[PDB]
Amino acid sequence: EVQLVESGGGLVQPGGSLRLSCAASGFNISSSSIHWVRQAPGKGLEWVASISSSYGYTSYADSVKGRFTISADTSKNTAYLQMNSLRAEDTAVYYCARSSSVYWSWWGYSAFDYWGQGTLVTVSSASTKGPSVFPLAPSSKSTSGGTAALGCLVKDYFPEPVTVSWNSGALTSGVHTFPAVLQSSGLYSLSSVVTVPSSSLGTQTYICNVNHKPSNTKVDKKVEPK
Amino acid sequence: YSQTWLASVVIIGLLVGYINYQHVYTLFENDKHFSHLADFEREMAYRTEMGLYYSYYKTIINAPSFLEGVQEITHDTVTEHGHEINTLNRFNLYPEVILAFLYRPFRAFAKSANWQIELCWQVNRGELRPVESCEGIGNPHYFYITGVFIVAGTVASSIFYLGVLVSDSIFGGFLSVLCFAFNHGEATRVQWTPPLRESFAFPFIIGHIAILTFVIKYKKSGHSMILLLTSMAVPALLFWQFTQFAFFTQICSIFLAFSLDLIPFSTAKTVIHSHIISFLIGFLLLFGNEMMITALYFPSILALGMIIYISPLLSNLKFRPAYVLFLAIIFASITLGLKIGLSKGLGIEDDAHIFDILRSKFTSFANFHTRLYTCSAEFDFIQYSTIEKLCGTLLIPLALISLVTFVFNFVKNTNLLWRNSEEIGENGEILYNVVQLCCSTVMAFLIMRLKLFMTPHLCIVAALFANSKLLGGDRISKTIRVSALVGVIAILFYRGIPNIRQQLNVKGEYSNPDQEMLFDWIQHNTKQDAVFAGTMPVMANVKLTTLRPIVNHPHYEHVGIRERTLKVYSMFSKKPIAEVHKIMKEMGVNYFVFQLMNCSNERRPECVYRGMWDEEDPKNSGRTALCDLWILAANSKDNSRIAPFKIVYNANRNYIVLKIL
Amino acid sequence: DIQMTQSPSSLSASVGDRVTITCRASQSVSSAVAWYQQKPGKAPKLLIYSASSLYSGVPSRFSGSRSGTDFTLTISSLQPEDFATYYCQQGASEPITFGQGTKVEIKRTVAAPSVFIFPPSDSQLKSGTASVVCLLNNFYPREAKVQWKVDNALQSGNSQESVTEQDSKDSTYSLSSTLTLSKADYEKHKVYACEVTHQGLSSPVTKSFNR
Amino acid sequence: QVQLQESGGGLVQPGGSLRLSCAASGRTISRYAMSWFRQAPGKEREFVAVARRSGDGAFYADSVQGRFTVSRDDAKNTVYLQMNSLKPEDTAVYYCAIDSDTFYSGSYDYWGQGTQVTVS
Ligand SMILES: CC(C)=CCC/C(C)=C/CC/C(C)=C/CC/C(C)=C\CC[C@H](C)CCOP(=O)(O)O[C@@H]1O[C@H](CO)[C@@H](O)[C@H](O)[C@@H]1O
Repeated sequence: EVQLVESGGGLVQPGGSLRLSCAASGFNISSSSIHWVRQAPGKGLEWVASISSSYGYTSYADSVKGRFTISADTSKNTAYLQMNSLRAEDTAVYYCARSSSVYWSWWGYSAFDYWGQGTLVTVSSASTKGPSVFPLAPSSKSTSGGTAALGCLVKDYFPEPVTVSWNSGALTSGVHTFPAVLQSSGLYSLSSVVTVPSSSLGTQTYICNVNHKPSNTKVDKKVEPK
Repeated sequence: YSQTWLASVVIIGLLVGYINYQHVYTLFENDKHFSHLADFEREMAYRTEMGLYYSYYKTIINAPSFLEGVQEITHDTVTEHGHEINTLNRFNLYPEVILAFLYRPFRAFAKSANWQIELCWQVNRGELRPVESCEGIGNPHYFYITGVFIVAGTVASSIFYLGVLVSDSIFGGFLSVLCFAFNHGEATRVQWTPPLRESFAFPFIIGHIAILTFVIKYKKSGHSMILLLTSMAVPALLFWQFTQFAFFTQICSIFLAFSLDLIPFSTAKTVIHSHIISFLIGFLLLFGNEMMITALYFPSILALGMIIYISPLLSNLKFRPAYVLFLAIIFASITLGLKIGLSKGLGIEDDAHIFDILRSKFTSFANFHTRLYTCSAEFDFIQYSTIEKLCGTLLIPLALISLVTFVFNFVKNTNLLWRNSEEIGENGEILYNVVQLCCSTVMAFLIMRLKLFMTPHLCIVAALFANSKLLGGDRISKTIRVSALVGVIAILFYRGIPNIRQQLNVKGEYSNPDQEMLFDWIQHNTKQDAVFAGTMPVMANVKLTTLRPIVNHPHYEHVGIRERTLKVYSMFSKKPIAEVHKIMKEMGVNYFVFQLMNCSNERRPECVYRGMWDEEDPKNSGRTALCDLWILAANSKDNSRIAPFKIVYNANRNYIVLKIL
Repeated sequence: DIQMTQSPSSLSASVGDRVTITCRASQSVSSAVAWYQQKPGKAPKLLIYSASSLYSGVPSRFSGSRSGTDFTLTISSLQPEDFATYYCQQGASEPITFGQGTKVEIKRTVAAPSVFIFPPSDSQLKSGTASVVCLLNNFYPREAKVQWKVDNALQSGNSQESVTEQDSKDSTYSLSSTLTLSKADYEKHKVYACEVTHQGLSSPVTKSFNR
Repeated sequence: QVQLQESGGGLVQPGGSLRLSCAASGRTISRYAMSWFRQAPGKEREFVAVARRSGDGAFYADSVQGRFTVSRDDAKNTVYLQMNSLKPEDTAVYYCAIDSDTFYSGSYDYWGQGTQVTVS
């Protein structure tokens, strides 16, 4: 069946270059146009570039004009985007979409009916490092004997994938994880807070285990009531 | 200031028009000296077809009444002996009819009122008999010439106004009329040749262009604009038949603007309705001429009207190249199909001479008619001397700079691939005039003589250098823009003053006595109903003065006379005497007048009668050329070898008159 | 060069309720508009093309309309799986422009936020800087507010905000505010306050602690 | 610069319905939001309902869901509340509160005299 598959993403130092591929299975390319679309983290969709391979027509977004080059070869039924001088604002998920050929546009392009699965590209001059975990015990002056919340804060880790669990996941009620936030120094910081029950927070020293596959870190911190 | 600008523009337009009229009239006086010529010597001054066109004016004014004179013109039986022809729609004698109509009542009123509009005195020519040369408005020649020059003095006004429109500042109008003034010699020739048809028609053509640019620029429409466009499209069509092919290259320019979304719907509808109405009136007034149809001007009107009316059905089209290509295909297909559906269809057989002399320029196809027209030095390619002269005054470099500026601006301020049908692209008159200049330039480069169209558009485009929107904007500042617009004007005067000097320091020759003596012999020793045949240049002069019926004239393209010219010029071929005598007797002529240098072979070969009569008469090749017989008969003063022909007239071995037995 | 503007930047409705999202084009793209929906973490999927023509295979409860340059997407019988972000596209020019987006969430009764304040841990005093956190849980609707001040001191450019997606159980929200100060500035006034203003709470809730 | 006046009042009875209105003078309502609060002994400063600008969606408190309806008129610049199936545990003072924040953060400063009602 017809499908688009993206590959070639990853991590690039700012100002570097990256070439990412879109392979089409099923429909033969050069019978249609293919476009690239950007989803920046937390933003909307943005259009990047377009190529019609029959007679080699390419179009670019004024933002990326002069930095990106879209080129398709019908031999392997693939399209390539070569993007150079990547800035820090080019970190995003890139999608490959299929539309009608420009020569048969005639009343405008058709809607993008088939999309790729998306490839993530991150432009960051920072290196990769393990996270630092700190505890957070409930204040003794508030919610004394009532609602009790215990937290674990993870800071200065890279890259994004980092999983926080409590007592090997046995605790699931009132456990909330917050999306990581990228701050000035270039490292992410998030938190995991669990609404501990009453009765002196269960008189149990909870364990927060943080797993970071890129750094292969399995730090387990112990949090106990103040 | 909103009104002081308009008043100044109008006043300057009128003043430049008057100055141009005075300049042409002065150049004409210097060239010919009508001041001290007898009324029969000015007629001799009018050369080959200028004499054919003025003789009908003379016929109408001399006739007992306007109606009887016009009836004699429409039922003319002496221009082409053997047929009754309509010379009004055949030669386009509407200027002569109008001028004669105005002259007869004017002279009648002046004579009775005791007004002395004509004053003249005896002038002594010396050896020849003294004559009487008359001057004043009441003189027929000055009435005709004043009409022609009054009409042709408004070309300067039209060019000034077009410069002001296409640039939107007076400095542009000044640039355009100053480019016209310094290239006056290469832009017009009315000062030598008043009676020619283009002298009457071109002013109206360029006035129509001006009104069209005004209508396009301001998005005008309505019935008033239709009246304005028709009042200039009708007279230009009644005068100069080739007006039509001008108005076809105008339509091809409007289409190419409409297809770029630069002209609204209602404005385009006004334009095409005015064209339709003007064509209907011009076809009616020209006695249903069949050459009107099967031209490219009727099919063009219909094709453009169809494209304009199927425009709203194509609103949803967004890809501009497809839209432009579809409209172009429709336009070209309709024009070609309609033209061939009447020429080759209903059986109108439009003359194919214009395509016959174009296919000879690039191909080896010769034909007698093409060599007769191509070797004229006036239907040849534009000479490099003209290009060098136009580049010398800086009219081509300036126009080229303006054209490049316009193209860069147009490309950088438009969406080339994608079109919106709800918005008008702006700057439509400038693109109309640029495309007009590019159709005028190709015509002028192929057939010289058609630079009367080329040069005034070069001036109008050069006026585009004063457009603040182009070549800058609000960043240039007023002081800098004005400072560089007087520098250009000062460098135009530097290289343009000598042109005016060399144009005002030229004087013409004092005719030749041979033709007058020949006409004296014709008048004294020939009966009033004799029929003359000879070379085309001399026939129109024999008809204008001596009032003799003739069998061939210089305006020969129309059917039934394109075949008499080959019979007439067979005398210069290698046919036997018997063949030529039978031909001449069958045509019913009595005398054959020609010149001894017509039979003089080298010049450029295949551009002399001897060479021409060897490419389409190979059977007769190897026979003694008839011209040798003529020269020996003239020298020996005996009608021995030429059996039935007599050398009735032979003076100073220039003009020879043979008599048909 | 042509901008698409979606009106309801955030829409909240429950199952079985009619929903309408509107898109406005500055220019006059005739009918080349399309509507997509995206669920978090997955690529978009075409719903409507040409502003009226339902794409094959999608549920028939979606409808499109056009009037002038105002385009409309309508959902009649809202269902649990119809909770995503809806995007508007124009394809009548070269720079293909999308819409800013619309998010449709689950409507529910207003819930009073619960706030807590936590100071830096023991290890925060050895790294040279420490971070204070304000945790808010179980509040509706989406929009809220959190403020940081030390001894009635304004703040700007130092607060880090994290917001979680709508809870799948009670359809609530949680926020976390972080304020980090260096050791040199950590030894300042020992009293730190955290104020939160919520539409469901007329009086802002303030939590203070001593250093 | 602005003020709010609440109509209604009187002694309500079980099984009845309430038709109250709050009128704003000196300021508009379409630009800003509008909220409805209750003040009662033991549990006061309790949120009741909120409407934002025109009817794009109104939020009701958990304990007041299904018995409150709120509408707004710009021409009269008023907010009308309709209540049905009154219960004896609604004895309090109603306040029609206007926020000074355009972002809907809940910046309420003016309360007004409200309308005090008791059951039984
Ligand atoms: C691509 C672009 C961007 C532009 C240009 C493309 C284009 C439109 C091209 C083609 C132009 C063209 C070569 C046209 C026809 C001109 C012609 C070949 C012949 C008529 C000669 C004069 C102009 C009138 C002559 O007519 P006129 O009334 O002035 O005088 C009498 O013409 C009779 C013969 O036509 C004679 O029988 C008689 O002796 C007189 O000479």
